[PDB]
Parts: sequence; structure tokens; C-alpha cells
Amino acid sequence: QIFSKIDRPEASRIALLLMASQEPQRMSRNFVRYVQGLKKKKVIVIPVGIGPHANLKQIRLIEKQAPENKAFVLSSVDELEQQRDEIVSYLCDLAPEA
Amino acid sequence: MQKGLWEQCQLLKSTSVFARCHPLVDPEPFVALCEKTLCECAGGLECACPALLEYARTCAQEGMVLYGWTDHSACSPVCPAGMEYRQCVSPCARTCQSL
Repeated sequence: QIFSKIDRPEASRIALLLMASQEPQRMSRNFVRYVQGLKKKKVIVIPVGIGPHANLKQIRLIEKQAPENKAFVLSSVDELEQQRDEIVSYLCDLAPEA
Repeated sequence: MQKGLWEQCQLLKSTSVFARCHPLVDPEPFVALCEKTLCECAGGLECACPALLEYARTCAQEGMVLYGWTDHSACSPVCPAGMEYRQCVSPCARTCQSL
């Protein structure tokens, strides 16, 4: 629904999967399919796991798909204030100029 | 050693409020101490409380006050009659006959 049509094929496409919770196993069955489909569209996904309850397994599964899908894992939400600078630096490194 | 009591020591690692402090204070030594005091325990879940309290105080020393650790856990640090335990009490508490 978001990237249904790539109307800016020259622009980089990135998603922050900021995540802090598990999900029941029955709902995780098509996870790899969707992340691989996003890769085929070259939609980058940067997982940002926060807290002890973050689904680290899904994070590593995302990381396995592509090197640019590198993960951030945070102790708590307040660590976002510390990680923000390098997060934006990485995002703009992943994007081309005009 | 008892699994149900051991969960209480694992609170140091699993709970979000304590997870704030991991960048500053490694919980593993406190978890081991908590496990062996549970082995020494002669009561209920409260036997894990000294380790949690000391971990919270160490974190407060390092800079992070864990405002909510007393609510998530089953612990309740002892206070004199009528007074509530609270993190980050100002030392200049207001007595009536005070300027």
C-alpha cells in the first residue's frame, strides 16, 4: 500500500521498522516474504529494536536479507536521543543527491 | 534454587524499567548475587529484593534514576510508619517549622 507504485525510481526508499514488542508466532509466518519483497523493490528497512521485549529474531532476519538493512538495538526509548545523530547520518548516506 | 523465585532475579534483565540502566550498569553480577541469595533465601519473592534495590541505587549513582522499579517488582523498601518509599526524594524535605 505505501510503495504500491515506485513514482520516484531515482530516489532512495527507506523504512524505519521501529519496534518494541513480540508478536505471536502464527502471525510471523509471512515476515520473510514481505521483507524480501521490499528488497526486490529496493525498499531499505532499518529495524530499530527497543527494550527487552523487542523481537530480536525478526531483527536478525531482516539483517540477513541485505547488508544495508543494518539494525539498531536500544536499551530504551530515551536512547533514541543519543542514536538520532548517527541514524540521520546513515539515512542521508543511503540517499543520493540531485 | 527454585525457578519461581529465580524469575524474580531475572526481573533485572527482562523488565523495561531496569533495561534503562544496562548501558551504565551491567546487571549480570547482580543477577548472580540474586540467584545465590535465593539459594540462601528463607522466605518468598522478597528475597530477591536486596539485589534489585542495590542495582537501582547503583544506577541512581551512575545517573539514571529508575523511577518505576518499585511498581513493576513485588518489592517495597522498608519505611517508617506512614511514610512512602520514593525515588529521588529531595534532601530538603519540608518540615513545618522550617524556613
